[PDB]
Amino acid sequence: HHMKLLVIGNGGREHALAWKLAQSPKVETVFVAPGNAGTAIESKLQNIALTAYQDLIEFCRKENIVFTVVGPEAPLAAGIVDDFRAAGLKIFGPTQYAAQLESSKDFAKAFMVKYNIPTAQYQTFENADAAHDYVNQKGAPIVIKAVIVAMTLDEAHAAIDDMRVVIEDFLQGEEASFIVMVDGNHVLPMATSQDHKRLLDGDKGPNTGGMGAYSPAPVVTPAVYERAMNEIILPTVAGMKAEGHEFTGFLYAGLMIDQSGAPYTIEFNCRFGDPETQPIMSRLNSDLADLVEAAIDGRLDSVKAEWNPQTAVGVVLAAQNYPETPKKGDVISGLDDVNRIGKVFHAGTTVNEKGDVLTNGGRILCVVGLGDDVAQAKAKAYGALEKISFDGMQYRKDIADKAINR
Ligand code: NA
Repeated sequence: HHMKLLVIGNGGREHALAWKLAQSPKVETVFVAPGNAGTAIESKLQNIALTAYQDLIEFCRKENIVFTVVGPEAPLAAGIVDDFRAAGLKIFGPTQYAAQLESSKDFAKAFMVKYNIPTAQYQTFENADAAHDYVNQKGAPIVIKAVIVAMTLDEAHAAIDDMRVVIEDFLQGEEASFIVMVDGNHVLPMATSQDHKRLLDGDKGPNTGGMGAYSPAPVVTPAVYERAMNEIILPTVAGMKAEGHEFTGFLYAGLMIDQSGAPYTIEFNCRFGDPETQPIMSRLNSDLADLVEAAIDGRLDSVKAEWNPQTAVGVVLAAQNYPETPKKGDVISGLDDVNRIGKVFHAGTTVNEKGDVLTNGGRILCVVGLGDDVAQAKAKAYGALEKISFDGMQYRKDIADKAINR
């Protein structure tokens, strides 16, 4: 009762995590370091401007913080979890070593090859000699990156000559994000979701961190769920344990599901947790604070997650020129009248002295609507987004259409 918690980061995923933690009747305050304009506005959320880990450790001691949750990759790769734990504090997130699973594609591919985790065949190349030899051995389609998706050997050999080259198998099918909580040994899967990482309607334009996601993702049938757990998630958790560096925290698995229902791992990476986390948290009925505490305690097998059966659709509003260097500093209008239509999660927003909310990053907002089916959830999300405006804003109008047409 009256617990105080700490969330590290400033993105839309962190807004959603802090907001959901604050729903617990047992939580009084969730501090967010540094937070954004959305977390400043939320009830029970308090932004704190601390960044140094020893400062955050003393803050936890000063305020009697029960536990800390870490969102983004950078503090994880810097060892925030190691530091907190050496200071005796409770924290949900991977150690610096275990975070390599999400922060180094070399470490992850090598790990996955070792533990026989399905993923794209992958090899890096010195000079064109063995590179052309490899492409001739593997055949097309195949991906050449230094990013050409080569449909023929001619395209692959051409891409090699033009361009250290990275040659990766092309994964066919449909993308899904498979997010799980891990306590080092046990797993508690979050609801499935599907992101839209291309910038523009019709999956055109450049790649992005994700322009909108919905949950559940029907491409992940019970059969696909079982395969993903059996072939990817459970062996990865067991493998990190067997390597002597258990993974703790949210594991963000990007999957490509082929036409046979076979899941292949794209990578484990933050880009499969935002904006995926937002609609997922909008569906979680359970007390997230209790789930996180059980995970920190190594007892995730003692708790369960229960979900609103309604679908949640989240639509990202982004700034002009994203995913390139974004236009910054534009006043955002209309945040006050969304009311019961939906929920607005902030990512790149800040407030100025006069109190206006300003764009302050690439992705600005994620607007989440709930519905009894995916069609209704999509209508709710766009209905809630309708009166938000800022100059140069961009968003896709086709979020979740792959689940509606079908
Ligand atoms: Na994403």
